[PDB]
Amino acid sequence: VFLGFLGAAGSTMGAASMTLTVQARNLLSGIKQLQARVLAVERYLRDQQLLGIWGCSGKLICCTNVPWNSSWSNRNLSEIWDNMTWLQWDKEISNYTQIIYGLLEESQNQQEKNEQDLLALD
Amino acid sequence: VFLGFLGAAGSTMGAASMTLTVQARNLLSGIKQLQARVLAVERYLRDQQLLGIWGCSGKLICCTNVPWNSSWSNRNLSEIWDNMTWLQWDKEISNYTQIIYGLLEESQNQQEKNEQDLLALD
Amino acid sequence: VFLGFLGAAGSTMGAASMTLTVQARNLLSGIKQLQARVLAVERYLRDQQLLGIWGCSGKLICCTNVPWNSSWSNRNLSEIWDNMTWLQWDKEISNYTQIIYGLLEESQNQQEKNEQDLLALD
Amino acid sequence: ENLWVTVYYGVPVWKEAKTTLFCASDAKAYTHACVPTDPNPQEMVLKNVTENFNMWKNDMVDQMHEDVISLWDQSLKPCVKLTPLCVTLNCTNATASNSSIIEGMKCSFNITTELRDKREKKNALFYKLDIVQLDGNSSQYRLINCNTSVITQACPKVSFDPIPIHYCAPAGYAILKCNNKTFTGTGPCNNVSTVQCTHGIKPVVSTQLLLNGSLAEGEIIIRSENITKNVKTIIVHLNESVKIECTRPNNKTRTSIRIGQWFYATGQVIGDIREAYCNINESKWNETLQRVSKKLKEYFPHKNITFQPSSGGDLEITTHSFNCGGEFFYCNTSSLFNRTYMANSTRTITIHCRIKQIINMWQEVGRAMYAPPIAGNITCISNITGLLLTRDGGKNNTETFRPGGGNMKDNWRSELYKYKVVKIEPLGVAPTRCKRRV
Amino acid sequence: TTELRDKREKKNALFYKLDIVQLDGNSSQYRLINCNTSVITQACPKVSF
Amino acid sequence: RIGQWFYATGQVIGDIREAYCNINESKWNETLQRVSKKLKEYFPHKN
Amino acid sequence: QVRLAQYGGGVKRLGATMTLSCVASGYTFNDYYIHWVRQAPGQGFELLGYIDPANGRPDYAGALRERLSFYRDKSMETLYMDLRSLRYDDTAMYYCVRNVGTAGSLLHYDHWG
Ligand SMILES: *[C@@H]1O[C@H](CO)[C@@H](O[C@@H]2O[C@H](CO)[C@@H](O[C@@H]3O[C@H](CO)[C@@H](O)[C@H](O[C@H]4O[C@H](CO)[C@@H](O)[C@H](O)[C@@H]4O)[C@@H]3O)[C@H](O)[C@H]2NC(C)=O)[C@H](O)[C@H]1NC(C)=O
Ligand SMILES: *[C@@H]1O[C@H](CO)[C@@H](O[C@@H]2O[C@H](CO)[C@@H](O[C@@H]3O[C@H](CO)[C@@H](O)[C@H](O)[C@@H]3O)[C@H](O)[C@H]2NC(C)=O)[C@H](O)[C@H]1NC(C)=O
Ligand SMILES: *[C@@H]1O[C@H](CO)[C@@H](O[C@@H]2O[C@H](CO)[C@@H](O[C@@H]3O[C@H](CO)[C@@H](O)[C@H](O)[C@@H]3O)[C@H](O)[C@H]2NC(C)=O)[C@H](O)[C@H]1NC(C)=O
Ligand SMILES: *[C@@H]1O[C@H](CO)[C@@H](O[C@@H]2O[C@H](CO)[C@@H](O)[C@H](O)[C@H]2NC(C)=O)[C@H](O)[C@H]1NC(C)=O
Ligand SMILES: *[C@@H]1O[C@H](CO)[C@@H](O)[C@H](O)[C@H]1NC(C)=O
Ligand SMILES: *[C@@H]1O[C@H](CO)[C@@H](O)[C@H](O)[C@H]1NC(C)=O
Repeated sequence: VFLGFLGAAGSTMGAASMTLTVQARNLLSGIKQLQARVLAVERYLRDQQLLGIWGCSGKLICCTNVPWNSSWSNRNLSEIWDNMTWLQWDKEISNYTQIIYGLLEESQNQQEKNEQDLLALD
Repeated sequence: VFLGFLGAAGSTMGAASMTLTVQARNLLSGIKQLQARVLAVERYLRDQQLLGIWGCSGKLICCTNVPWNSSWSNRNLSEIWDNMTWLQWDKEISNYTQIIYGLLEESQNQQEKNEQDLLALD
Repeated sequence: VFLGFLGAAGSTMGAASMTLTVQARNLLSGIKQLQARVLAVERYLRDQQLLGIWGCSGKLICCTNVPWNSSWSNRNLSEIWDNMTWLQWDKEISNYTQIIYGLLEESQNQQEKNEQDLLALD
Repeated sequence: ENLWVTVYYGVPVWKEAKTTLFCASDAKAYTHACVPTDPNPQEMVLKNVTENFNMWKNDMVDQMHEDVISLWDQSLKPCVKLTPLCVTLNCTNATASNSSIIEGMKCSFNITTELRDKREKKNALFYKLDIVQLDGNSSQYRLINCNTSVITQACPKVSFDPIPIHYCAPAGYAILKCNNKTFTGTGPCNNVSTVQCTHGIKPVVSTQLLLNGSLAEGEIIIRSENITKNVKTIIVHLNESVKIECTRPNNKTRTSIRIGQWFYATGQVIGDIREAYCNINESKWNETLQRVSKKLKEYFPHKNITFQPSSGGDLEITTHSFNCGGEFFYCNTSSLFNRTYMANSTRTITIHCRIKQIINMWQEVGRAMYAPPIAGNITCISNITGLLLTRDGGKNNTETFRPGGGNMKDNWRSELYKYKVVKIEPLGVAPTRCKRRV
Repeated sequence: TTELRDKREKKNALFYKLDIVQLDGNSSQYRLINCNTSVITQACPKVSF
Repeated sequence: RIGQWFYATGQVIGDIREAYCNINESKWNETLQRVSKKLKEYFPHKN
Repeated sequence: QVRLAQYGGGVKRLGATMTLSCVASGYTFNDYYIHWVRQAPGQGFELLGYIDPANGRPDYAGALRERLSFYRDKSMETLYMDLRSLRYDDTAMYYCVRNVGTAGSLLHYDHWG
């Protein structure tokens, strides 16, 4: 399965988001060349477990807590959202993704503990 | 864990569906022989991600959209459900599995985008 | 990401269960040394699929069926829950984890089949 | 305000990085013979993708080079070693009438052969470029490399040819292919396209010019590094392919000696003797040189352009080098690079050419190969595609370009300029005005 | 025999007697200590591990 | 040369000494005393 | 660590031909271009030419292309220079120098002889 593997680039962000399954599928297929399989598996599993830790494994799009800040990319992205490719937005936000991830993970822990406490009244 | 690994065959699909955990569990255990581990991991991960792309990661049996019509298996099988023992049904429907998968994937995308659009009003 | 990796040991069940994400993240990084990657992947995948078979993949904590018995650890632990570290608890319960797992798996099958039968009326 | 964090998977965003690439072999052939599987690579043109390229910087050229070395090593590994053949040679070389060209002629020596108590006289022919003279009587000779490296005879049954190779990235990595028709080796490409695999690149092995490759889309293209004018090599890539033909008209006789590994040598030559040579479409050649001069004086504003043959260096660079099958050639290329300039098959050129058996391995010396003779007369035909030029600095008021390109990596440098490899970054975030429900 | 297999040539060098074992008869006859029992590899000087 | 370059010892330069080592006397002389004091902890009442 | 020893030189008679040499210590013989630069007394340095050790390609300054000659012996990791018909003004000191080369360009000198 191989078609338009990155053709979503260039277009608006949602229209690019229409094709996410096309990229998601790709974990496919000298004796020294065996390690490529392991590398691909490593990348896929690491991304998948990170989405699990954020409680977002079961979807391609989802929402979390910890709202946006005037810090990070101080942008009115929603109007530019119909102009610019992920390359520019990813470049912009790469300075702060590492900050954001810990907040998402701790938000998942808060959600799980609150839900467990609510269940404890069962 | 090893018991009745394929013994569910012969019986009806309904009774055979009782034992699906027994098959589902098995991803177990010269230097040239290392690649078998990688092959097993590749198989398991590819099947698991396909069920994820269909929104069916979290269940052994789940439910989805779009029907069988006169096209594909032009058949009535519910009475034959208690006569079929899978393998011949698999032979029958192998002609159209590849067609069905794309519809399943796009149906998952439609569900996700509809739910996101409903979420957008939050 | 590496900080207080096993430091939650020694403490209560509750507080020590706060750091479980810190441990969950860990699947990271002569020519003969390649097999460590495969070993780590095997461990992670086997644990993850077992949680899937118990219908508890999507959470770090969750509840199930099949209540506790005077058999297995014939113990009162809610008062010892606070002051006992996991090492002793695992040592105590290892005698019966193997028995408990089958009950958990069959409980998941019962739940999913009941849900499917309810779905069959759709 | 109230823009809650959201996450997206399957994102189209990537980054540059190195990685280990798959090779891929033809369905039919003589690790490599049967595998990897022959692909069917597709390709899309991407709408607005803008990516930069750098054909000097990219990693995969080095991987091509290493893979070529490794494959040659694996192929040569089971072949016989010619160490016992290192004995003193006592040869006078005056038997056949056309003696002077070869001057190794039944060339005598001793070998142990069948029984280790026995020692037996033999003889065979050699081209004198494979021989060095010992002191004293000139009859005393030695093999050229035997005082410095161990020589392996090529496995005749495993004759290797420039089979095309397709390179495929692994999952998570995509190969970016610039479709721009006038790309100079550096700068942005606005016509980006992507593929599963590259087209079938051949492992051509030649010097001063390349014989089998692709062709440019526009006119003849100039590619060179632009850090400083003091460049090592300048690549000129032809659009108009030009045929070259070569011959080895004399008939060879194969003879065998057993060590029970069967060593092969050159037996008595049959038929009247000619010097091996080549041919070129005369008008086409220095029509192409005129085009190249016109292109080349674009970069250099107001100075003359002139060509001369290379000076100094080994036979691999003083002459154009290539191989018709299992024989190697060194063609005295004076006539082709003697034009000068200032601010269609008639009159066929011919050029003399020599052949030698013992080849120091192309990429690096210290390991030696011996090619057994090919029986009968031989011709091969190729159609060249580019030139490897280098500029002589220092001389004020007059540029000068001469055929170089002995470093084997440059051949693949001039062909893998198309592609780049990028790591995919499927995970990304964005702000949005919706949060989780409890 | 250095490079030409028909040319055996005399050389000489120094050795510590702990690397040497005496043969029978004349004491002038010696042997390398381990050569009757194993194959000796000179250390790669450029490695210098 | 065998073209493998074998290396041997050529003629020694300068007047000859036997290779030797050095140790600060009192340091070792006291270190052995400390080690003896530690060692007779394990072993009760023997020299 | 890297060393570039030199030999030859001394007095040379007028009109004679002379030969210098440099022995490359072990770094890697084939990766670095080598240049021959000199210094007349009371004058600034100037370049004569450069020789690629791998393939042996020379290249000379325009004012001495008739008189110079470079070549190497890769097995010994050794280089040679021949200058023919010494004149009076060539009384000077002659240096080998390693060059740091990129994949497609030559940049500068780091270690002198
Ligand atoms: C294996 O054998 C080959 C030859 O079969 C051998 O290569 C030869 O090495 C010598 C030196 O090692 C080269 O000799 C040089 O020749 C040039 C002219 O051709 C001279 O200008 C040089 O003169 C300098 O060196 C002399 C001492 O040799 C000085 O006396 C003189 O004043 C100069 O300083 C020099 O003589 C010879 O050219 C090559 N042969 C070839 C064909 O290249 C190789 O070295 C041997 N292997 C090993 C490991 O030694
Ligand atoms: C690229 O260059 C190669 C040679 O460098 C060209 O391939 C060679 O083409 C000739 C015919 O033009 C082949 O000759 C035939 O080979 C067979 C097989 O051994 C032999 O039985 C015949 O009698 C005849 O000699 C030759 O095999 C082939 N390969 C080699 C290694 O020489 C090729 O033509 C060039 N590319 C293009 C597009 O022409
Ligand atoms: C490639 O072909 C050219 C011919 O076009 C070769 O050039 C010739 O090389 C010989 C070498 O001996 C030159 O001879 C010279 O003779 C003078 C006396 O007149 C002598 O002083 C020199 O030392 C030299 O021996 C000849 O002049 C020269 N011809 C031309 C037109 O330049 C060239 O050598 C060939 N190169 C290779 C690598 O085969
Ligand atoms: C292709 O090459 C030939 C050979 O050089 C050209 O004809 C000669 O060119 C030289 C100068 O390069 C003149 O001195 C000769 O008088 C020319 N004629 C002969 C018979 O040698 C020829 O002109 C070139 N073709 C084109 C189209 O430029
Ligand atoms: C180039 O042509 C000129 C014409 O006079 C000739 O003198 C010279 O020798 C030629 N050089 C080569 C290398 O053929
Ligand atoms: C130090 O060593 C000497 C050795 O001559 C010994 O006599 C002396 O007792 C040692 N020191 C002490 C404090 O005993």
